[PDB]
Amino acid sequence: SGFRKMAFPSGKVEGCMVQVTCGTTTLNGLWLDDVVYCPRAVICTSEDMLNPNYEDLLIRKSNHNFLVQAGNVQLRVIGHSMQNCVLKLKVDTANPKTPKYKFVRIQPGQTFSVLACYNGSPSGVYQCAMRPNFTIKGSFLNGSAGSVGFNIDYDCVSFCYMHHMELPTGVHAGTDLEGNFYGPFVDRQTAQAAGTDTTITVNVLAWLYAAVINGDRWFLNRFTTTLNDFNLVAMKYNYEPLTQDHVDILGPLSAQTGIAVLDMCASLKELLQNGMNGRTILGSALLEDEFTPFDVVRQCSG
Amino acid sequence: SGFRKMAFPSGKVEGCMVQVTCGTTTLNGLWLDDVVYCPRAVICPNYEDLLIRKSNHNFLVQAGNVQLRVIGHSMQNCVLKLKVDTANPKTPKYKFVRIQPGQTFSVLACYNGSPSGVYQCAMRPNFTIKGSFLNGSAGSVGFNIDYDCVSFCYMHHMELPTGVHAGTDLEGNFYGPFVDRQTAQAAGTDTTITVNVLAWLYAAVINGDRWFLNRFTTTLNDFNLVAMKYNYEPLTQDHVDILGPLSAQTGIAVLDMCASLKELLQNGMNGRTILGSALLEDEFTPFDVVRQCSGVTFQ
Amino acid sequence: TFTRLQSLEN
Ligand code: NA
Ligand code: NA
Repeated sequence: SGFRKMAFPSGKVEGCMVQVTCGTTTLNGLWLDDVVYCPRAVICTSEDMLNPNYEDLLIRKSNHNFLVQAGNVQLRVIGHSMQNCVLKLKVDTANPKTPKYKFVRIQPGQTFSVLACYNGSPSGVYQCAMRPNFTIKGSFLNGSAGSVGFNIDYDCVSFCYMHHMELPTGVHAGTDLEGNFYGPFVDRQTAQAAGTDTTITVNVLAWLYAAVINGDRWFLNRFTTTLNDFNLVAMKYNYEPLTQDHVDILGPLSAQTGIAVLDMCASLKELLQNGMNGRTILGSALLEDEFTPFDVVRQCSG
Repeated sequence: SGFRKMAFPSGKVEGCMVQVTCGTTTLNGLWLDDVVYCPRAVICPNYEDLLIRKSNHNFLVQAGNVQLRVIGHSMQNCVLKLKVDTANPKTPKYKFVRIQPGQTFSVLACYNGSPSGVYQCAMRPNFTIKGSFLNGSAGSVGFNIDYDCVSFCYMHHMELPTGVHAGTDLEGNFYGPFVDRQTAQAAGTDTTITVNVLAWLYAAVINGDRWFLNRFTTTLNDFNLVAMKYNYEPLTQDHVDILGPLSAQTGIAVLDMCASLKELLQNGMNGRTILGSALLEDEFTPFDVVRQCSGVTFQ
Repeated sequence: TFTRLQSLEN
């Protein structure tokens, strides 16, 4: 038992991380088969990063303008193209460490592991969630662009995030591995603001179930609520609305614990209305919303 | 910017995890050079008069599909050492270390010899760790990386009734007052790792969270007298020294920060948060804060 | 802005 913010083992991804330099700009790339993927920001002229014309900049590059290093080995780029906000560098060597993988675009509330890298080398691994406002609350410094987020529930590495940028509030924005940004953000240093963030209600409920599974019961109550009454309380606290799909997803946990979903919603309502009373749940004094129902089942699977 | 509970990259360790089976018991082993380390409980009272009766072919060591030929076995304290006929070609640069209470490390939780998750832990002052382990996780290992060297510091053995976890170093010495027997065992009162709380307050300031800073400065004796009262570990001059780099980089002296922490102890958080937490976090070491807030990289 | 593409320069 116990409950921790657990990331996936990062080895399968470490074996894919390279350094990409174009001109005076360096960031990380993801070397899968004979293609290195990285943010197209690497081709910016380190002067025009407000309104770069990436199509214009790329056609002026030669393959030999890109310096790709995998450890001591320099990889030869033999072609380059752009898919949305991601640059694809064809190299003459397939990565022998390429895992089984796929690219997946995730929904807000989904969680994933981040391998934070600098100059193609890993610094550390942590767990994140796609926020409702399509930012992620990462830990990234200059040079971290091209770090990726991933899941490995089985033997397949699901790449879902490539890091690009930090916003003024210190949260982060990036793309899927097809180069489409999450949210309305763009890979330009024009002023951009994240929308108001909200709490991922379905994840809070999953975590309350995780607490009951681990022996907590102090926050349970005799009350039940309707989905609409709960949703009226939730929006008053900047909580995401709960849908019937969420209720369905919470089914297995409600069955494993014997506590109906709307019975747990009433617990959440009381915690919101009356606070936590200086008490903790699973070692936290605030409600945690970056564990999904799937995360809870995986970590609490006997 | 940002601040997360960050584990070390686990790739160097994943290449060492194998499945060890003896009889009906299956758990995890650590394959380094030509020896596999695992808890001596895989043999199950009286471990010697059970290992001597085992032949090398009683131990089924599996690395993926590859079967490893065991050519010898031996016991060191609470860990079993299985000699195999091949050195692990993925063996990283490594050493065994015993860590101190308050120091942090990354746990690679494994099942059936397969890495399943990684998370960052602290050795509690009472020599437990607050882990997340299910049945079949014995033999999971904890580690740090210093430069290019893997420092193995923990091998998981068991869960205590209160739901916390106990284990050994890689030389088989248990951390804390525990034994590897199916008997009820208590831990002893845990305390808060004061030096880590201060490091985490420095991380907060580095990220612009600074409402808790106050004009005041205390002394190590004044602070320790109050800290003791609230079940906080004492603060030594050694703890002050290792906080130096953060003190210089933020312009906040340790004893200044201690005055902030002493008020947070006696007066609480006033309904506010620090780095998105409503309680004082004590599982970040000073070096943990440096490596994350400066982008230290490993290879 | 305070909106930064987190590449590294030089
Ligand atoms: Na209820
Ligand atoms: Na102070």
